[PDB]
Amino acid sequence: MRVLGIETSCDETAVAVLDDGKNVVVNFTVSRHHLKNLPILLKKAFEKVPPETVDVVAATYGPGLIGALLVGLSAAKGLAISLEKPFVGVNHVEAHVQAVFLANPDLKPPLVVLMVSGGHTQLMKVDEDYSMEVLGETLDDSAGEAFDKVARLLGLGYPGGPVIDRVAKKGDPEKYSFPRPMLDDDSYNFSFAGLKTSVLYFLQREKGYKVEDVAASFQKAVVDILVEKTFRLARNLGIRKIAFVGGVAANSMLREEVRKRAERWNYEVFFPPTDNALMVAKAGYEKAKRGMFSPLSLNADPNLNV
Amino acid sequence: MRVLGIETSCDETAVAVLDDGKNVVVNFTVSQRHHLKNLPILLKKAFEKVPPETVDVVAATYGPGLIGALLVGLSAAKGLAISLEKPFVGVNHVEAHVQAVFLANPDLKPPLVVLMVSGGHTQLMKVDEDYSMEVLGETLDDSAGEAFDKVARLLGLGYPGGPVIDRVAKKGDPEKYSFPRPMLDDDSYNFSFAGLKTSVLYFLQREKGYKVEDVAASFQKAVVDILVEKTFRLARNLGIRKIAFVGGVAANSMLREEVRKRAERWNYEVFFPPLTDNALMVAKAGYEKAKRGMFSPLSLNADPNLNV
Amino acid sequence: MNVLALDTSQRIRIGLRKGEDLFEISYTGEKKHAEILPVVVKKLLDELDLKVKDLDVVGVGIGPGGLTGLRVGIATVVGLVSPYDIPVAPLNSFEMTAKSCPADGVVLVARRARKGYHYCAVYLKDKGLNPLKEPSVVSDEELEEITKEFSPKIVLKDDLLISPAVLVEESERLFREKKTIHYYEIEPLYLQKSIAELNWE
Amino acid sequence: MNVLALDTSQRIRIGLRKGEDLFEISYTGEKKHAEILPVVVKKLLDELDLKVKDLDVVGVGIGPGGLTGLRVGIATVVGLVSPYDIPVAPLNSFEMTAKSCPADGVVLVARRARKGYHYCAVYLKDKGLNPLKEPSVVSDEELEEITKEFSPKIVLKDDLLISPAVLVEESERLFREKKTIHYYEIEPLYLQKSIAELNWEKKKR
Amino acid sequence: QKMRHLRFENLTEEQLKRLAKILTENLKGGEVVILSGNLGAGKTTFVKGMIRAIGLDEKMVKSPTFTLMNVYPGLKTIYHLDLYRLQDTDFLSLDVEDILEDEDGIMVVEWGDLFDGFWPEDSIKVKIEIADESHRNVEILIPEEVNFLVEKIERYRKELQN
Amino acid sequence: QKMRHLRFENLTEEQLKRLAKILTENLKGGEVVILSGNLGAGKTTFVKGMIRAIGLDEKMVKSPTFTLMNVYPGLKTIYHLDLYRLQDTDFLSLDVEDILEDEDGIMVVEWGDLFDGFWPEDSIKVKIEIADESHRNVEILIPEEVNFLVEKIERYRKE
Ligand SMILES: Nc1ncnc2c1ncn2[C@@H]1O[C@H](COP(=O)(O)CP(=O)(O)OP(=O)(O)O)[C@@H](O)[C@H]1O
Ligand SMILES: Nc1ncnc2c1ncn2[C@@H]1O[C@H](COP(=O)(O)CP(=O)(O)OP(=O)(O)O)[C@@H](O)[C@H]1O
Ligand SMILES: Nc1ncnc2c1ncn2[C@@H]1O[C@H](COP(=O)(O)CP(=O)(O)OP(=O)(O)O)[C@@H](O)[C@H]1O
Ligand SMILES: Nc1ncnc2c1ncn2[C@@H]1O[C@H](COP(=O)(O)CP(=O)(O)OP(=O)(O)O)[C@@H](O)[C@H]1O
Ligand SMILES: [Mg+2]
Ligand SMILES: [Mg+2]
Repeated sequence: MRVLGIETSCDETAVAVLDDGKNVVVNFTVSRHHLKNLPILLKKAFEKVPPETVDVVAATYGPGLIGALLVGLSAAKGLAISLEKPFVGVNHVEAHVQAVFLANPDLKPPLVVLMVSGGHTQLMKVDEDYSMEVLGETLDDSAGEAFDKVARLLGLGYPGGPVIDRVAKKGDPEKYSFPRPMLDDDSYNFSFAGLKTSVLYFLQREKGYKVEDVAASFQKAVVDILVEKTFRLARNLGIRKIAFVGGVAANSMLREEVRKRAERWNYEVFFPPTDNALMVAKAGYEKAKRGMFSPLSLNADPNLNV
Repeated sequence: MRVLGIETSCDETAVAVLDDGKNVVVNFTVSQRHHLKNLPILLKKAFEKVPPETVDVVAATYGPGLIGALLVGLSAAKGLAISLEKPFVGVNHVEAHVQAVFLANPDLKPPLVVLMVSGGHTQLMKVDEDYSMEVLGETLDDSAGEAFDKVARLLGLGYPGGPVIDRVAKKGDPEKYSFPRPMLDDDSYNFSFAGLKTSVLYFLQREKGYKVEDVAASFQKAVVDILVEKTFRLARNLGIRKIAFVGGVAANSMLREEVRKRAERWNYEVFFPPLTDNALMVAKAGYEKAKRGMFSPLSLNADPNLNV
Repeated sequence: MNVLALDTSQRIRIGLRKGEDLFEISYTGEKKHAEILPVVVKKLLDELDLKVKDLDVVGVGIGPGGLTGLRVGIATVVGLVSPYDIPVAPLNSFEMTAKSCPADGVVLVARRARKGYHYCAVYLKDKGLNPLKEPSVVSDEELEEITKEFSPKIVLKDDLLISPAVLVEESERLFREKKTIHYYEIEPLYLQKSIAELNWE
Repeated sequence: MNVLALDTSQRIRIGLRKGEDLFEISYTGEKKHAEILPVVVKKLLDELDLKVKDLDVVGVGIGPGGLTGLRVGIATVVGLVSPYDIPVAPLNSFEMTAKSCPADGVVLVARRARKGYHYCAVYLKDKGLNPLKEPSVVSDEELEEITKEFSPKIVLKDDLLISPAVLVEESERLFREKKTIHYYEIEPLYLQKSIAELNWEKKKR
Repeated sequence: QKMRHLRFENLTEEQLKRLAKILTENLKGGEVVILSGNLGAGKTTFVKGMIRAIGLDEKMVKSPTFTLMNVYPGLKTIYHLDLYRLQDTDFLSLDVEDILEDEDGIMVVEWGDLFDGFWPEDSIKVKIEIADESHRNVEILIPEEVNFLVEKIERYRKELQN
Repeated sequence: QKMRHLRFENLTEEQLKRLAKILTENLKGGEVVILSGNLGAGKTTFVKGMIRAIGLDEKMVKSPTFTLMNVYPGLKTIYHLDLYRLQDTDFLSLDVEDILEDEDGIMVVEWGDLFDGFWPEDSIKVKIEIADESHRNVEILIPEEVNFLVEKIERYRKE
């Protein structure tokens, strides 16, 4: 099942052809302006692969930018029409989650997952039937956002997260005790805007401090509020398999603190090792074999979740 | 199977509703000219008595006839199909005439020969055992009806020509004068009449103190000869002893006699109609096609020269 | 509301409005009216999922046009609405043509007839058209006279262009203003008949 | 020959010519372009029994208009013709608006932009389309100056009319005159670029 | 009502048909041909020779006395009318007028002379008269279409010795 | 033209929200609201207050730092921009330009003090400064709206 995947949700424009969900026959990437780039990429694709061979066309229908998404979505439906093959509109967040089961072949369906990135911070349950709902959600800023903006405040380079990671290694966490904004609540939600400003106030007040000490204490604040809410939910839902997806999942402090908690309480924790063009095709293929195709009347929604 | 039938092929406009067989629920005619003006009125009066939601099939003549006149019934029928969400049947008018032979006599054997003689139609057709039919004989010139009308004119006799010539020939002497039988003794079952018509014209141009009664009868006999020969010849060469007559000129007493005389000799069943109901004829033909589940597409155009 | 409008004066123009959705379809080809009008009406009604009985009003072009075109048209509508007695909105085809033009002002509508005769009308299109000259037959020379008298801004000659959207609006308007008719009251514009009489005189 | 032409600069406008048959479709409704354009193109092609590979050229409106509309438009065409590299006929939206009007003479086409600004061109339609002023962004005042200067017969503003039949004719014309391009060559008319640059100069003055 | 007359005398059936062909194959389209002539003058027979020029069979030419109008769809469209039975003028007013708007379809009207006023002024009149039992006379009235006159006079040479 | 400045000293969080409500419920369609403020100033929490006027939950207002644009479809549509992470100007040129065509929807722009040239001259400017740990100062510039500044000074006078 040769599935053609189009990606115009991310900054890179991408077109991928995948056989049976596991074989890259062709993967083209721009390396932004989707409408200018995509036609070039489709050219290059159709020069190498014969059009007749494509079985299903797939593209992201959200979340993302209304304008960025339409180019891929619109193109895919046209391809679908011209090829006379079915079309699959993929949910980007859903696709990310499914890649956990892709990385780990031997993984039980009932799972809890933390998505912590810039502009994405949520807790979601994966059912046995592989359906999923968002249970926890940030009300203010994302965790990644907090990393980036606090790094700025601290006078540290981009990117916020890895820089704060590295400098915090030389610092003492719990030297200073910043607030954990939503911790000890009857909700699984998150807040980070409060934390961010608290750092700023300390930077305005205090004078003698080490940057290493502030960073590590801010990090440990975040990593506390992530770990608690993640394990609390896993507990109240009786799941002991828990997965960490997203950019800030990279954080060595979080990784350590999760591992510690997952040795005491006997839990399996899964982390990532992303490719964009393929991930669309792979999700497409997966839906194609369940015979679940998208209508041609499908609009893009930029705030797609769950 | 309530089948609504519309007729706008020529002259009088007509609508009828029919059930499974001959179960006339409603039959309206204009006769009691201008199709587009008339048809809505009739459809109104029909839906006043019959609930519209009851009709199962809609059928109308798609030819032959006048392109303009046909289009009115054809188009309206398709619209009725579309609004009622029921199938549509476009009927052949000649096939409808033939069908009504089997309607007029319920116990009639399928394998049948039929002469159709009217103004604007003169043919011989074979009906098969499965009721399919082809035209085997056909006029190349004028119809027998035309010959009758135009010759009656030449004699200065009121319309229509057939009845007049019929009546006046009863007092006249057939084969007083001997006009040609144009197509007789051919290999073919085809007819010509234009040669006969002009012949009469020449005789009247080479005038005498002839009786009109004589000319009429002598012309009539000429026609009834060529009609009898080719009809019986076929029925023979096809091995059918059931033969039916349809059309206006089928009312000709001279033809009736001469057919009956020749069909006493050979044990042959001859069927004439009675000395009409054009709406029902369409409905019947529709129902018939409906039963075999042969329905007409909505892209169906009217062709004036429909036959067979 | 739900409106079906159609004019068959020249080409096949069909407008259909179902609530918030307005579709326009036109055809120009070799295929005759009878073989193409019903086919489209059927599919368009299927696609918008609406039975004829769900229609509020049906507009039909009756105004000066090709006889066999108008006949196919009016008949079609008669068939559609007869089972339900749906309000019919008679549309003047020449008026629909003028109203279909974007620009405003003095507009001449002129279609060819047999051997140097014309169907002709001219209007003023400020907000809605006001008729300067009522539709009637004219000679080749009488048209030219009418042309220079009125000095028209827009001249719609031979290839008359009707937007089905216009047809829908007009129907809606005619329904509102209680000027709709039954299907058994339709009177076409038979402008052709005159030509014979005017030649003699 | 077989031609599909579409413009989504405002409303959805589709012309389709199959040999001797021309079909036009327009859509005005609350549904978004992305919800309706592919659905119709699919249905029309099915009904006429026409594979896309059977098309001889595909016209696409590119000219000044709504960004979302033009994007759904262009991208749809990119998808349709990419598997078969079908010649693309780029269609200036305004020019199609002008040509869509019956009358001849001096024509002004205008479309509102950011408040206090307008997209604007003026053409002479007398014999063919002769460009008097090329499409560009103008201030509310500068439009009135242009109107006065050119004294136009026809004014087309805000609610434009595009005849799908005109879209086809032009594609055929462009095909004849060897003026079609590849799907990877399309360059839209983004007039929304100019407007930001003019605001700066006149905001300072 | 005087225009260019082309007299022919003692034409056999096939000579008359061949003339019909030579007239019609030289028509441009959208012209009316009025056939005058008494009963059995040879009008329908002339339309038999007219159909040769639209590459159809003569067999499908039949008197439209009852059918009112026959339409022969060939290399052109021939509208064969027969106004012998006509009683309602409206048919001319509506149905026949509509057809006259067609620019490239030939119309030939058996017994056209009955409604003399109705026809276009530029109509081709064809009068037929019965010379004898097997021979007929034809005259063709053509106004200003000097093109066709050339081709028709050429026929004269083929009839020179008859 | 020169806007009437309306200063506000030491507002609480809820007072700041209430102001945002007052402003936005009181404007008509097609207005641009430039939010100036440094990190930690209630730029985004102002928009919380704003969404109250379009009868939506505050909960759905979230930082667009990464999402770039949030649209809240309510009694009026709010376009919430955050130019913090903008890399490509063409988003302003094309996408944002296309929104400014909307004649009955509100646009509020976090960090709209960047690219001064772009915004329409009659834009509503809103500046927020940190007073203390729980108080903020805001000065609102509004150009020549007889009805607007009157309704705003009412709450200024309601101190
Ligand atoms: N090692 C690390 N430790 C902590 N934070 C890290 C990190 N590596 C990256 N991050 C943070 O993760 C964020 C970027 O995450 P990515 O998932 O790579 C893109 P994103 O913008 O978050 O995607 P999204 O749109 O799906 O949310 C930044 O805020 C960055 O500072
Ligand atoms: N007694 C009679 N003898 C001879 N011919 C007669 C006749 N009565 C009627 N006719 C002829 O019958 C013809 C009229 O037939 P009708 O039945 O009235 C309609 P039609 O011509 O049969 O139509 P159709 O062939 O389209 O079905 C005329 O040609 C008339 O001369
Ligand atoms: N020289 C000749 N040219 C044409 N027809 C001739 C002829 N000599 C004899 N005929 C015969 O004369 C007859 C011509 O009659 P038709 O043309 O069929 C009827 P019509 O003349 O059209 O008048 P109608 O309207 O009364 O039917 C045929 O039988 C034909 O064979
Ligand atoms: N008077 C006040 N007004 C607004 N927020 C106040 C406040 N006093 C305290 N706060 C707190 O300050 C924080 C404001 O966070 P945000 O609204 O995210 C600032 P922002 O300017 O939008 O951030 P950004 O610069 O990262 O875009 C909240 O945690 C809020 O509770
Ligand atoms: Mg004859
Ligand atoms: Mg913010």
